[PDB]
Amino acid sequence: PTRFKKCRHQRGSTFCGYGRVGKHRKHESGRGNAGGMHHHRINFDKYHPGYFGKLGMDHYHRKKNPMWKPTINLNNLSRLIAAEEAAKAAKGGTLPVVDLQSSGYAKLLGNGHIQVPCIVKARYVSKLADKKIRKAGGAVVLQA
Amino acid sequence: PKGNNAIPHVHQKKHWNPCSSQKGNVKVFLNQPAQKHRRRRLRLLKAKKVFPRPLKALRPQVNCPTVRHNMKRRLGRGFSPAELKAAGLNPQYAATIGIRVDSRRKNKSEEGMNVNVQRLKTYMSKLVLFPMAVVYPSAEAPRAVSAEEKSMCVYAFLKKNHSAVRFFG
RNA sequence: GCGCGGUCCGCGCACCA
RNA sequence: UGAUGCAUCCAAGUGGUGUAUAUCGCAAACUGAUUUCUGCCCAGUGCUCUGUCAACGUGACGAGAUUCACCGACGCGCGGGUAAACGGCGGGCUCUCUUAAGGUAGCCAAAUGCCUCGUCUUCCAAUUAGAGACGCGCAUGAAUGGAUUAAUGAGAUUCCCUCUGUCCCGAGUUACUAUCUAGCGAAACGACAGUCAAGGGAACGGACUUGAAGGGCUAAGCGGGGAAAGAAGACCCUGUUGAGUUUGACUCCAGUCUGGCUCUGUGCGG
RNA sequence: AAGCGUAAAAGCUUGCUUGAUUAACGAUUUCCAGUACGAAUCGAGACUGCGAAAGCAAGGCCAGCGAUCCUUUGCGAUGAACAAAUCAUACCAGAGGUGUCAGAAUAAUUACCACAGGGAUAAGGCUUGAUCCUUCGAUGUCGGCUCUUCCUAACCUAGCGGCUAAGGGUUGGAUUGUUCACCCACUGACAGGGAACGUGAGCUGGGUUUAGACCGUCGUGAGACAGGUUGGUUUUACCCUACUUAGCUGGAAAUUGCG
RNA sequence: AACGUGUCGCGAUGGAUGACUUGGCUUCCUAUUUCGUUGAAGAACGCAGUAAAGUGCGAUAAGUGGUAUCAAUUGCAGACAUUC
RNA sequence: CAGUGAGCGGCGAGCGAAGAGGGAACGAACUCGUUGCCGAAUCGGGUCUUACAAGGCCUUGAGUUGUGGCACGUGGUUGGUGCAGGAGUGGCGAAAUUCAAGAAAGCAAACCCGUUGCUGAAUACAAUCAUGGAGUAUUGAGCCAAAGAAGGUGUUAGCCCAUUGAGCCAUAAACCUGAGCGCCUCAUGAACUAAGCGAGUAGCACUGUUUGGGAAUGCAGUGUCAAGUUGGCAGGUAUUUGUCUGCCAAAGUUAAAUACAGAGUAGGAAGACCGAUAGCGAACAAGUAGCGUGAGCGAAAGUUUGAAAAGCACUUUGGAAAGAGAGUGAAAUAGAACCUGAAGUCGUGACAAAGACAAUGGAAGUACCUCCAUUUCAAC
RNA sequence: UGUUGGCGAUGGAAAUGGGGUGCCCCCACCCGUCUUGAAACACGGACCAAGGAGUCAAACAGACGCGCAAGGGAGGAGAUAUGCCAGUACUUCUCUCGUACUGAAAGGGAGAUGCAAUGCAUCUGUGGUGUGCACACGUCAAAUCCGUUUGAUUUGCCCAACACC
RNA sequence: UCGAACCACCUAGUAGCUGGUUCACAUCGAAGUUUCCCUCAGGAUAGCUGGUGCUAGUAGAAGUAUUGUGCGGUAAAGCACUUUAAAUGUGCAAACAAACCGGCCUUAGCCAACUGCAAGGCCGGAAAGAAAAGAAUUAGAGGCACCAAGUGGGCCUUCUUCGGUAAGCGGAGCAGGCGAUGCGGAAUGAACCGC
RNA sequence: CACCGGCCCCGAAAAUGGAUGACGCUUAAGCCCAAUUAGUGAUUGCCCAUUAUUCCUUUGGUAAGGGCGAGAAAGUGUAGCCCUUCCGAUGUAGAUGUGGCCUGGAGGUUAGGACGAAGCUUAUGGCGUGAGCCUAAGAUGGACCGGCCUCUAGUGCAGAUCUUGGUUGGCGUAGCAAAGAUCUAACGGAGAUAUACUCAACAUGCAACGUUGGAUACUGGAGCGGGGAAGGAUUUCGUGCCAACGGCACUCGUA
Ligand SMILES: [K+]
Ligand SMILES: [K+]
Ligand SMILES: [K+]
Ligand SMILES: [Mg+2]
Ligand SMILES: [Mg+2]
Ligand SMILES: [Mg+2]
Ligand SMILES: [Mg+2]
Ligand SMILES: [Mg+2]
Ligand SMILES: [Mg+2]
Ligand SMILES: [Mg+2]
Ligand SMILES: [Mg+2]
Ligand SMILES: [Mg+2]
Ligand SMILES: [Mg+2]
Ligand SMILES: [Mg+2]
Ligand SMILES: [Mg+2]
Ligand SMILES: [Mg+2]
Ligand SMILES: [Mg+2]
Ligand SMILES: [Mg+2]
Ligand SMILES: [Mg+2]
Ligand SMILES: [Mg+2]
Ligand SMILES: [Mg+2]
Ligand SMILES: [Mg+2]
Ligand SMILES: [Mg+2]
Ligand SMILES: [Mg+2]
Ligand SMILES: [Mg+2]
Ligand SMILES: [Mg+2]
Ligand SMILES: [Mg+2]
Ligand SMILES: [Mg+2]
Ligand SMILES: [Mg+2]
Ligand SMILES: [Mg+2]
Ligand SMILES: [Mg+2]
Ligand SMILES: [Mg+2]
Ligand SMILES: [Mg+2]
Ligand SMILES: [Mg+2]
Ligand SMILES: [Mg+2]
Ligand SMILES: [Mg+2]
Ligand SMILES: [Mg+2]
Ligand SMILES: [Mg+2]
Ligand SMILES: [Mg+2]
Ligand SMILES: [Mg+2]
Ligand SMILES: [Mg+2]
Ligand SMILES: [Mg+2]
Ligand code: NA
Ligand code: NA
Ligand code: NA
Ligand code: NA
Ligand code: NA
Ligand code: NA
Ligand code: NA
Ligand code: NA
Ligand code: NA
Ligand code: NA
Ligand code: NA
Ligand code: NA
Ligand code: NA
Ligand code: NA
Ligand code: NA
Repeated sequence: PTRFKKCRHQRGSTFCGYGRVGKHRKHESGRGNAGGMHHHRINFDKYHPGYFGKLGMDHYHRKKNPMWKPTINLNNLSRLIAAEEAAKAAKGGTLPVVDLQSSGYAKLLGNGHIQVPCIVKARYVSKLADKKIRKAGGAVVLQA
Repeated sequence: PKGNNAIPHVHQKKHWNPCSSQKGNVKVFLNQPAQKHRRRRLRLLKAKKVFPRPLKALRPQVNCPTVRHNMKRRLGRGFSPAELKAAGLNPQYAATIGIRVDSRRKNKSEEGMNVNVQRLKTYMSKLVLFPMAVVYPSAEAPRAVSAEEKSMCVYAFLKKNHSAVRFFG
């Protein structure tokens, strides 16, 4: 809305908040990111360390679909089980089955304490996750 | 006095804006509801004209290609000649009785071929000739942990299989 | 930096920190 | 420069100009009638004649991409010529060295001499002027032409005779204006205004401080002030602003020359 | 270079040596934004040197040096359908350099000249040439002619015994654009100064200062010369005030009160 | 005195404001939708009882024919309705 | 996907895509050359069938230096004759007050009482005398609505007019009626009758350009110039050597979904837009009048009097323009470009003073005026 | 907080405030600008009307308002109310930002306690210490209408947050 | 119209330079300085200022004294630069996350050893909570963040001064002013006197 | 006798007439000290600030208390819910706040108008610190429009050598001066011989125009003569007319 802007508060004041000594002029420092090495060096070096240079190897035709690999944690595993099966679950008997690749995940990581034993089907798994789930009472089955 | 802002990359340094000297390069969407209405009206008219034939022809079911979409299914372009032969149909006759045909597809495994043959047979059963969704595999039911599953870990198997290819040759 | 001649001196040639 | 030419236009072609020509011709430069002369220098830079390297080609290493070596034209380098080519003509009897040579015949305080109103003679009562002589000439000089010259010049300078209101030193007259009337009728300019002395002040006030004048309204003049009008100072400086021109500035492009391949065939020899 | 420091030494001689090495991204000082670079201080680990030993030493105390990208050397993953050998690339540590040294790859001339600005800056006041306060959307520049006024530190004239006195005077000619200077002649005498270095809508235009052209010296050149020479548009008052003359008419509570 | 100054009532010169709007600008949609040697687009000259411009038309020239409609057109003139 | 943990870039300023996924569209697919088998069965021209037939008859004209064909009961798309419907287009086609009152104005405190009560009889007015538009308004009753929709009409209209529903009439050819329906002619679908796949091409070298394309993404010029299914091309880092995967260049046609960034024809619908110095340059005889040798440049300007011309007959002064009367009209203070009619400037009448301190300005009083407001009047 | 006079008897009145013009005493440099400094001999400045200058889009951030929350939200498109209606009502799938980072890369990938030294066992739970709202338990002052307040402090747990591990 | 004609267009070319920039009250209120820049008529950066807050309101306070304890080589003094050495200055401390006095636990940290020293904790005690000797005072709430403007030409005076003959001249140190500000006085004056 | 201080004089010379601020002052109205009504006896001679003290009013707080015959709302901000109390108040560049003011349009709500809307005028007052709002009168106008809550934007002018249109002083002014020059009578024409009267007439209708006759001059054969090209395109001719144009005038005209 134009009625809330600062220019409506400034009608009658000649300079509009820019001063009589240093006026409001077109481009007093250059256009764009000009001068990042000469006269804007302090700004660049103190707020954006690492802007200039090269690092690492190249990869000419990157495709992200072969690189798809999302992750989920043991203490988060309960989002993928329905409430009734979670209540019915108990170590030593019949456990719920979780399909990570159908739920949208690829790798199982092992942070935290597992809140319910279950059988997990995953493409990948880590050492700690495998060990912890085996101790809890569930199991992990590799899929493709 | 530029403080702590991002470094901008707004990319607007060609003559896209129409002014007294420039024609511009812009595209607005102010005809969106009108065009949507027109499309719907055309579809209703076409269905009325081609009645009693269905408006959209029969299509197969295929798997999505990459490793990110491996687990999903959608509609394909047309049925392959192997599937048509296994259903006992001529391609040129199927094209007239309302089935889409695609002679480029390959049929590299038996499961997809079975699914499409079943689709064709259902359609042929339900079709009447005047004289002149996709299916996902079923979820697994709850079970119990076995002795081997309790005893051994799968991480070592995964890692050894990865190392075989990584350091093979 | 390079070919020559008699460490140097003469030629004729090359130049993205 | 003898036409297969020299100079040269055009994006191009069986294209164009000097050339409807043909060395008593055509093209490109310099000096500037006649008369008299035109001195010395080829070191520099030009212009001209007589080892090094590009493409290509050949051989060797290698599985191969490669790599190495040899060959390879002008040009450059070396050596001659050339000053009516650009230009130069000093320094310490000599001798030298600079870098090649050291200002010849002439001319001059000149439209070229700083010092300088040079020194001498002449011209006037008196001449920083003029003329004639003299030359250690800041810094004259030979087709970057030197010296001289009758006739000619809306060229630049000095003197003499004649003549005169240029002057001593101004006076009188005429026509048209200005001046007044009838008719007709603008512009420029325009913060507001408009009497002085001293003081202080962005250091030269109409307006402020303290004094001193000043009744209002008018006609013809005048050029002291209004730091009067005219035009975003053309001098000087600034800007990471221009343009014209030059070159032995950086980076390039036509034009000219040179080599290879291609156009490209047939026989006899070495 | 200079300062500080040092006597069985930090100086001199001498014997053995290479702590001038490596040092897990340890912390800190100086500059400072509490950023880097250069330099320096306190340390931990390895392998060592000298010494009987405690100890001392990771150069010569304190000035002597350098980013990204690129090239190159040493050390120890990739080339995406798969495999081998070359080749290229990557992570880490150095070297090749930016002296305008927190780091573009850079010659002149314009008098034929241009634009945006600047009294932030050159060509009346202060000090005594200096300075840079006003003026760059402009305050017309030397000399002469013409005309008025003022000063005194008195040239003549006038009084005194060197003093008083600014009242009235202070000339015309040759050469030169001159101011100044010099010379001839008259005179009682041929004094010195201020007024925006008085005075250009008062004049003149000889000088200086544009474009044309010649010379000397300078430059390879285009061109330059507080060197010489010749030729080169001088605009407007009819407004207000000042001044000079020329007319009409109110007014003493200086227009009113009868004050 | 006159000229000048100031305030109020009335009047001139001038053409703002408000109200109005057969115009512009912008956005959408539909289709038996795309000129010319069978002479186009453009350009010129003419045509009415009265007719300069504009509009329409072309020596059949402010229009001829056919359909539909139904009594005008109008500045002034002039002259089949069961539709001439 | 993606302003991208791709990539290009004095690796600076900056630039910059593709595969996959959800969708729109979709009856979407076909034709030559080559190989094999036929070999004029083909084309043009005359002529006859209603016929410049995809038909018959005839023709050396073209063509064997190869036109054409074939393969791994139905036809309205052969032609000639007839006659139907639908859509589209154009005409026709609907209700209800010119109702009553000439103060034609009010009050009775959410609703009801109220279909009822009570409020003046007016003449005011105008710096003695005369003078002073049109009812879509007000108030009360009453109707129509499958129509309240916006325009016209002398002021604000559902009822005064127009418009709109159902529903009728007419309609060369084209479009739809799976094939619209017949007849003649002609075609034709179902039952009997061995090798092969596009040469100055792809590639390679040099040079130039273009790309995000990086030991080279696409293209162009010259030099050079292949292979044969065993083969060739592509798999985003160059070379040589083995595998694997996808596809078969160097010939052709093809609807829909998409653009219309200063087009056009016929026909429509709109807007939190502008409101005559705005919006197109142009609301008007506007690309006009005018300017320039020319290429070109290019305005100003609402006729907005009034409801209706009723647009001032007649008297009279003047050469006339005009003035003074009279008249039309609700208004002439609406008199011809004539609605309203501002500021600035000027004339005139009355008044106030005083211009020897430029004016303007501030603070505080007073003299005179005041078409202004408020208060009081016999109790404060 | 009363008392005594004047004017005012319904007018062309009286009074009190506004407004207008003149006069007297006092005060008072011309506006806008740039500048250390303007009344300036520093620039712009005859009068009036109408017009006339921080806006639209796109990327990011901080503060404030609103919805949902380990999840939030599309977009494009479709379906039928729907055939006035460019609006409103409804929607599968997907996509995107986030819940996990790190390495040049091949790649790897985060709980506590006890006992031991890809180990074993339990799982109602802040990894520890210092400084730390409110609440709970005690104690002491001041004031008090005696009912309680206003303060201080001790101990327990300490929420948010900061410092050291 | 010529040291590169005219017409239309790219083009509203770019400008660190000049000019302009439209209503009122209220609460607050500057800087001409630092570092880097082909930087010097301009930027970025810190300081000065505004807005928004967070947190356990007197807390980890101070442009000022007192007491205790350190640093210094200027004025003056002296001499054939230097011992001697001020006045004005400047660092630290002055009882509640501190420190004190005796258990215990842990560590190799040091030492020939430890119950010695070092370091981190637990437990218990004392406490004019800081007396008396001139023996502080406060218009005395401590700490922590986020977002952003203008400014980056200064000038005058008191004392101290370097250059310059001097100067209404150039360059610095400390503080106060003007700029940004009137009012009352010095007859008048940016800066003097009072406020 | 020498020196050594207080006041005064000499040393001490400029350009428009002039400056203790001016007049003036000398038993000071000058200079250096010292008093406050004078040896009489307690305490302050008097004049002038935007300062100090105190009183009234406004406005804002890092605000502090109380309440919930006309009156009271559990409350940031108003015509403030009501009452009491204390402290501050200037400011360029700059920041922020405001139940702060104003303009064109949209969604709602409440209203006005032919018994007179918008617009316009003002010695029309009232209210507000202010931006502004409201009433009155029109001897103005003739058809539309106000308040409140939200939404929206081409939203506020004194100056830019600002843009377009109108006006204005200068001002009845500067000027309308080359090319020699006209006079007279009679006709024509509204262009006159134009009077309140007295009055013979002048002193009270001026100035200027066309045609014809006469007079006087000029051009002077390289002519203000008679024909043509380029350029122009009806300016040619007759009859009328005289608004505008022919920079004065017209009865006349290339109008
Ligand atoms: K030579
Ligand atoms: K002078
Ligand atoms: K030379
Ligand atoms: Mg690299
Ligand atoms: Mg900054
Ligand atoms: Mg800053
Ligand atoms: Mg244009
Ligand atoms: Mg002479
Ligand atoms: Mg010679
Ligand atoms: Mg001659
Ligand atoms: Mg200038
Ligand atoms: Mg020793
Ligand atoms: Mg060193
Ligand atoms: Mg050293
Ligand atoms: Mg000087
Ligand atoms: Mg001269
Ligand atoms: Mg040179
Ligand atoms: Mg009198
Ligand atoms: Mg009088
Ligand atoms: Mg064939
Ligand atoms: Mg080829
Ligand atoms: Mg490119
Ligand atoms: Mg092929
Ligand atoms: Mg217009
Ligand atoms: Mg009118
Ligand atoms: Mg994260
Ligand atoms: Mg010319
Ligand atoms: Mg303040
Ligand atoms: Mg001393
Ligand atoms: Mg300033
Ligand atoms: Mg204030
Ligand atoms: Mg301000
Ligand atoms: Mg608008
Ligand atoms: Mg008035
Ligand atoms: Mg605007
Ligand atoms: Mg005159
Ligand atoms: Mg005259
Ligand atoms: Mg004249
Ligand atoms: Mg004659
Ligand atoms: Mg003659
Ligand atoms: Mg005339
Ligand atoms: Mg005639
Ligand atoms: Na600035
Ligand atoms: Na001589
Ligand atoms: Na005069
Ligand atoms: Na470190
Ligand atoms: Na200056
Ligand atoms: Na590009
Ligand atoms: Na009736
Ligand atoms: Na300005
Ligand atoms: Na000023
Ligand atoms: Na400036
Ligand atoms: Na600044
Ligand atoms: Na500045
Ligand atoms: Na005095
Ligand atoms: Na205006
Ligand atoms: Na004459």
